[PDB]
Amino acid sequence: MIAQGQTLPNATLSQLTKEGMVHHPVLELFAGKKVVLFAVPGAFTPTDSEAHLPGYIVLADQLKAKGVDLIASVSVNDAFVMKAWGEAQNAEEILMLADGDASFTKALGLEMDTAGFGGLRSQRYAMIIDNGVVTTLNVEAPKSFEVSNAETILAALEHH
Amino acid sequence: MIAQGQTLPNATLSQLMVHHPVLELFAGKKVVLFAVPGAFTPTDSEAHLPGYIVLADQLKAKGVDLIASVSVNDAFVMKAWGEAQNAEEILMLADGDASFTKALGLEMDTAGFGGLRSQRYAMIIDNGVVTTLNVEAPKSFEVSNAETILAALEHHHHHH
Repeated sequence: MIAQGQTLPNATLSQLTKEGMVHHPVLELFAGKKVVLFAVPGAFTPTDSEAHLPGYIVLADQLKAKGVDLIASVSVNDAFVMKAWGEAQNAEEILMLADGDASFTKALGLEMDTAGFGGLRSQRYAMIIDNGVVTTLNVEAPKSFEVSNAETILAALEHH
Repeated sequence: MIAQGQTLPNATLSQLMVHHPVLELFAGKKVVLFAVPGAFTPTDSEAHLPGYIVLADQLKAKGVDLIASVSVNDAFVMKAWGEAQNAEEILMLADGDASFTKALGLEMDTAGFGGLRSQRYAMIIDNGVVTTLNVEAPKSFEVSNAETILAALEHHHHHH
């Protein structure tokens, strides 16, 4: 499992935009920025759609007011599902990133097996990333949602 | 791999949360089952699935009792996709870990898009017996569409 102080693996995350499908090198996309990245087990699922992602939508402005250049959600879903999920959630201020084959998630050691529900998915977590180095890392406990929410990240940014 | 004339494997498909066993779901019925590589993808959302929604009543008129769609997605995405598509007449089935698809030998590796997804195909299943199996060639869409399946049922209405 990745830990605070490590650089992100040289992995790719996909996004569907106007020019079309783009494969972002993570170490390029997050270079030189303060990034809040949070992961959900799957788009259109209850906790992610009713609590986790909405929490970051409502606090997006206050997060960026404390120096956050980029807020991004990642899930083990394809980019077409991620785009439709963000439009249904009005997540225009959140960068919706797809880890279709769970390769980025596997490289972080943060995968989990949902068996017949959805195969391999991401654990629920949230990170603060400064120029590619993981500065803070909040990984949820199984079946728990208390440390990866936007309010907890908001308090972490206030610290120093 | 499944072949024309065999029964289906004793697998389950999920719907929103019941785990339909396919040997019991399709028993005593003439079933049209078609598979897509993924919910919310362009071909599946703009051509394949809408083709069966439109021709649904015509298919039922030609003797099919049940029209089902299956994809390697979880049931929450499949339900959200069916509602966005207005597919109340279609039974949207989820094979979230590709177990049903791999049992048929019809899985394909989409790599980073991605993960294991289903090949595009269409089946006519008459009391558990796959009597027509139209598996597309790579990147092809000309044997699994609703019109082809409707055509394969016409000879049942001419008693030679």
